[PDB]
Amino acid sequence: DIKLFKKWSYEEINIADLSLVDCIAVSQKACVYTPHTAGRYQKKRFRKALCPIVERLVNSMMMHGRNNGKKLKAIRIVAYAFEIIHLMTGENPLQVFVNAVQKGGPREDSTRIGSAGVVRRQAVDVSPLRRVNQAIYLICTGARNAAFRNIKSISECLAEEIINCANESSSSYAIKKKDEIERVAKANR
Amino acid sequence: GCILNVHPKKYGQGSRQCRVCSNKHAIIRKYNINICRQCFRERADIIGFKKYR
Amino acid sequence: RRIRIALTSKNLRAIEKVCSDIMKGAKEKNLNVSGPVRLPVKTLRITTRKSPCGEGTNTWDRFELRIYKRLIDLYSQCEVVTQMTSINIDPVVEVEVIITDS
Amino acid sequence: EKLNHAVFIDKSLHSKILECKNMKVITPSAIAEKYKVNLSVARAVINHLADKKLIAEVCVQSHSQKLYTKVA
Amino acid sequence: LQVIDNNDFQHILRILNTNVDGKEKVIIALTAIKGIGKRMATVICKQANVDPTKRAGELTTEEIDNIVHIMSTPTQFKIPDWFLNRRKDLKEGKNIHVIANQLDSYLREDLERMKKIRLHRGLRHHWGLRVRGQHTKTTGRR
Amino acid sequence: GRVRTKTIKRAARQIVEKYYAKLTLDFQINKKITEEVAIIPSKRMKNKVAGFVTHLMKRIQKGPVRGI
Amino acid sequence: KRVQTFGKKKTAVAVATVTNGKGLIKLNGKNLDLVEPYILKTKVYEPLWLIGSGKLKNLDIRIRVKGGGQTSQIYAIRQAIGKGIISYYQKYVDESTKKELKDVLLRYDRSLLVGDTRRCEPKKFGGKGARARYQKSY
Amino acid sequence: QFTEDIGVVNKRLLEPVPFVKTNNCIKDVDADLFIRSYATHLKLHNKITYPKWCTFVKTGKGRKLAPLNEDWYFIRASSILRRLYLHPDIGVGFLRRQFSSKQRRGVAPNHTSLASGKILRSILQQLENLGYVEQNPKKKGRRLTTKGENAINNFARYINKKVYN
RNA sequence: AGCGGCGAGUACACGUACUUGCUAGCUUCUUAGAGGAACAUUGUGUGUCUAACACAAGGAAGUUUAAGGCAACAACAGGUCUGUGAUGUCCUUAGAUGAACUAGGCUGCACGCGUGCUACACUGAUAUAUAUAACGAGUAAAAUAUGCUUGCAUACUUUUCCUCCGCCGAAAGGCGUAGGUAAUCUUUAUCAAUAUAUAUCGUGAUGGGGAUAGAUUAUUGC
Ligand SMILES: [Mg+2]
Ligand SMILES: [Mg+2]
Ligand SMILES: [Mg+2]
Ligand SMILES: [Mg+2]
Ligand SMILES: [Mg+2]
Ligand SMILES: [Mg+2]
Ligand SMILES: [Mg+2]
Ligand SMILES: [Mg+2]
Ligand SMILES: [Mg+2]
Ligand SMILES: [Mg+2]
Ligand SMILES: [Zn+2]
Repeated sequence: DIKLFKKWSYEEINIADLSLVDCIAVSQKACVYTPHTAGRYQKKRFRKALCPIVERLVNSMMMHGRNNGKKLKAIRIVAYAFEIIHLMTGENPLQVFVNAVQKGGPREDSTRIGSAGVVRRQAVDVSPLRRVNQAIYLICTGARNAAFRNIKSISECLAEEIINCANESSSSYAIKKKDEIERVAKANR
Repeated sequence: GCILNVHPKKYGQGSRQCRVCSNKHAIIRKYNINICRQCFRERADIIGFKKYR
Repeated sequence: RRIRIALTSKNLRAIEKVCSDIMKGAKEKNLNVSGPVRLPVKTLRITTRKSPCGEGTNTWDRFELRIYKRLIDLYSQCEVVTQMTSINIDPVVEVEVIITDS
Repeated sequence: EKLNHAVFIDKSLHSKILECKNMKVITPSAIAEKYKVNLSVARAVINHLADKKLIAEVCVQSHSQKLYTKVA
Repeated sequence: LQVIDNNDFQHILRILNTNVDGKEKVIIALTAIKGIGKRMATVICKQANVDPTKRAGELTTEEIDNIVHIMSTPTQFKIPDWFLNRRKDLKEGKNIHVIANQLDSYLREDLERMKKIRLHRGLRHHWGLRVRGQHTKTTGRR
Repeated sequence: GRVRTKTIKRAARQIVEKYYAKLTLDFQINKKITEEVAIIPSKRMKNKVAGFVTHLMKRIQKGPVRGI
Repeated sequence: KRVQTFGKKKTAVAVATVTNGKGLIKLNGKNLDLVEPYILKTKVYEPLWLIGSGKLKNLDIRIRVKGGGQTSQIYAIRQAIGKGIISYYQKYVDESTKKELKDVLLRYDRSLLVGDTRRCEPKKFGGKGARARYQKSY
Repeated sequence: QFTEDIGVVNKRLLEPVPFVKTNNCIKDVDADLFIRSYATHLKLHNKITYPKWCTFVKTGKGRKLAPLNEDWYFIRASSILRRLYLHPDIGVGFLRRQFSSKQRRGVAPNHTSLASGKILRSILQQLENLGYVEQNPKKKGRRLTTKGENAINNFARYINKKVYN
């Protein structure tokens, strides 16, 4: 009987990837009315994976110095953004944000390895926790730079970024950055 | 006449001086210590000040 | 009646001992006394620099001088109480006996 | 690359700005983009359309975000 | 919904001498005159009984004439003394509020008067240096 | 790290070497014995010596201990 | 009849008095509905929603707050309310029912009954904060 | 008894609550709703006047712009009446600290500032003539009379009835 | 220092808010003395199964629980004789390098370097309103009351430090009188600003930014 923001349920949402299922949390302890919990998530290596997924999003909107510590303002920005996503393409706003997280991170990268003294840009694989961190980071910066010196407000840009990311369209900052990483990795190995 | 020590010195640096040296620089005045900082750090223990952290 | 005894000292070592002696000594004379009242402890702070010269990494030391105070109230006569004070109280605790007549 | 938004409503533009009422999402940024009007004007037309109940509030408004929608 | 026609709205005005006074709101538009601040424009706009919630492009002729008479000799209105420039005027001993061109004529004369007298401050205006006691060793470097 | 200096290990081996009968496999019980048997000004090292003594006993059950 | 429990945060202290009554709840002499930051009002209402309206009809609660700021004061009030209802049951109702309620609040989260130990760190000379040092130039 | 209408009432004042309420004093009504609603009442019934001079002054040092509401005099005064209920014996120095804001000093760092006193004094003097506040013969400051306290309390109960009923 | 208890009130309810006199008991809140608590405790895993490490449970707390204080042999021709009635040599000692008094300078501006403050805006500026901290500090001279023709009597009085409140003034400030040598008063169930709510501006070196300049006023001080 608990809703997010008192309006949306997350009692029928699924991941449908089977790789990120254990890494993003919409479950017993992560069900909260509001995304403000004063938890201690950076004391062990993997406790970051138990934070509610929407609270990780609001923790990233407070960036570039001018907005450090303004947590309540970030909650408001995300709350109104989830309303727009519902108004157009009528669906569960949190289900859309889950789809964006599953499509916004690269599945492989490249790194410098000096195996035989010779160094190459040989490719590697990405772990599920690294994929989730990248998706949250790439979405926020895309919205943040879109709204600088623009008529559209910060919340409208965020809603448009999330919809486009989950639709695999190459008009989002996240998808075209993901493809630039994977193109190089394919070239190198 | 006489013009020896006729400039008013009711305030400023020349009004007061170290209780011990007679030096006129870096005087502690909080709680009326009236001691220059170099002298005070030497005698700080016997006065009652202690270092804890 | 309603005589007040106040104690002040830089030394916590001695001031609790003297505060103990008065409470026990007054109990023998079968007097009704109010237990010690420990007022908040205050500290005097001075933060000067080392190095009488000017060079070097600027380092500082933090000095502290902390003061203690107690407070005992009781119902008795003045002359017996005032001679009860001069019982060889060690001379780091100065005693002020004040009549809170109103 | 300068914007040249109009700062009032012409006789010709008067009839055209009212169709906006039939919009999925209604916000000053979207009104100003479709009709090339100011943002101070876009707030004026929303307040006019809202008082006569041609436009339905989607949720509780804020002083920084004022989305609406068509009545149906 | 206000539906004013284009032919009634005019884009460039001429309020005082040599001013343009474009398509802004009345408070901000009057700040293009050379001695009208944001504080003074708001007061002058109120003593003229004009609405602050409209653009300067739909101001009737009488409103423009009324405002000009207020900027001139603002003491017969209720504008007090401490809202004025030139509070002693050094020449007639009276309180006046300069504006536009006049303003420029007053600034030029002040510099030459304390230059012919060889005053220290006017002597530094001639050398093109700072006059208010700045250090001028690391800043102002061009 | 939590490595025990020789001050702790010297004293703890003497307690086992001299009062073997009284000591058991409970930390609290072995703690009270150490309080009156030895002389330790601070309680923090009183706890650590007793904790080591209890650890010594568990090793005895598997056989002899080199150095005791 | 009457108990007194407290909740704490950084420097905020909230003391709740729980008695038998008719259902009122008040803070500093006003209703709970005048707690200022509106977006944080759900925090205060969480414990009341979990236990339900059934078990709370016959109680009155009074709370006083002192010290801290916007966020710390709100969190201390949550802790004061949650602990107070638990302790009232221990003293005047069977405690097997108390265990059931304490299970309910725990399955949502801790910190409804357990205080937080985090506290501000002192600063040291040679820098602006506890860790940040003045910029070196070479 | 009161026929006047209440100012605009936003939503989120109408959400259900999990406890029970009371409405007897002003400690039971929303602070912002009362101040705006009561401010119109003083203006309409002509209980105080807006000093002419106040038409061209700012409220404090750190503002550098005028209040731009032309009803600030009444709105500020009505909030003073609510404050005197919360603190009985209050002077002018207290109210200068209450209406403070930060002042931007050019390229120098910001500080806190202090409000002007003549505005605060003139409002307190007018209310004494209306018989709502009195200057205590005992200790200090000036508090609410019985007439003043009753008038404030009665309006608050009216406001709540207009919202929830 | 608090919470209660007994009255008296002003208001409204099928008991709540506040004001005011008196004053059973108690220590949750406040202050401060003495004690307890954590040892890798218990499981699983790694390890020469030794010294020891990792994960889980319980627990307020398990990176020695967090931050500091003190600091071993020895060195540097490191800085300080401009802190010292600490001090060795040399110089000066009545036309003084001693002690003062009057006026200037240490800040002087074609340039280079280091630590910083304010910004380049809408996650903003302006205006109003609401809610909300912790460590501190405070009392021999000049001046004030009354005359002799600022000079010398008389009071060694209230004066000086933080200043409530009342009145005047656009403001900065001025005038008159309380309290305090202080958990007692300033003043802190609050002495702040980020925050929050509503409205105006609207992508335009603009309502961003506030350097450089002109005129006027009041305090500190010979
Ligand atoms: Mg420089
Ligand atoms: Mg910092
Ligand atoms: Mg303000
Ligand atoms: Mg206690
Ligand atoms: Mg020396
Ligand atoms: Mg000289
Ligand atoms: Mg210099
Ligand atoms: Mg430095
Ligand atoms: Mg500006
Ligand atoms: Mg500009
Ligand atoms: Zn000295």
